[PDB]
Amino acid sequence: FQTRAGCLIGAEHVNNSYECDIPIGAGICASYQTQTNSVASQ
Amino acid sequence: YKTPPIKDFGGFNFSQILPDPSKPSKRSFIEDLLFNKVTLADAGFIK
Ligand SMILES: *[C@@H]1O[C@H](CO)[C@@H](O[C@@H]2O[C@H](CO)[C@@H](O[C@@H]3O[C@H](CO)[C@@H](O)[C@H](O[C@H]4O[C@H](CO)[C@@H](O)[C@H](O)[C@@H]4O)[C@@H]3O)[C@H](O)[C@H]2NC(C)=O)[C@H](O)[C@H]1NC(C)=O
Ligand SMILES: *[C@@H]1O[C@H](CO)[C@@H](O[C@@H]2O[C@H](CO)[C@@H](O)[C@H](O)[C@H]2NC(C)=O)[C@H](O)[C@H]1NC(C)=O
Ligand SMILES: *[C@@H]1O[C@H](CO)[C@@H](O)[C@H](O)[C@H]1NC(C)=O
Repeated sequence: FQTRAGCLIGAEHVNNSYECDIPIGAGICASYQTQTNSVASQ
Repeated sequence: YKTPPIKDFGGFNFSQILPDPSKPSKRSFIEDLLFNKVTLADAGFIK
């Protein structure tokens, strides 16, 4: 995934919006959740 | 919070400080004025 902060490797990109869990930069944050990949796979 | 569509504020007029929908950046007239006034350097974009 390409982001204004740089290149993000290993994180699935969703198009929802939640509270900033792990701030990355330029308005992008990362979090650990089920988020499909299914309903329980994290 | 979001301002109502109808700006019936008893004669007071907040057009110049409320957001301007037209601009791609939803910034007010005065905010745009300030942003243009400051000549920022070393933005830190992707480059
Ligand atoms: C709240 O205050 C703001 C102050 O800007 C007001 O917005 C506009 O202010 C100007 C000046 O007071 C109004 O008159 C304009 O004057 C300039 C020359 O100084 C003219 O070029 C303008 O003519 C055209 O352009 C305007 C903007 O595109 C149009 O609104 C206008 O109909 C003409 O087509 C104009 O005569 C101006 O009317 C206002 N309005 C706007 C949209 O700019 C604002 O109106 C005030 N809030 C309310 C509810 O009135
Ligand atoms: C490397 O970063 C640059 C931007 O700084 C980009 O490179 C170009 O991106 C545009 C398309 O968006 C096109 O010009 C080319 O696909 C890319 N290479 C060149 C010479 O222009 C891009 O973000 C990154 N490079 C690539 C191949 O994606
Ligand atoms: C996310 O945004 C919209 C759906 O809301 C869609 O067009 C886009 O393809 C989605 N991108 C991804 C990676 O799911």
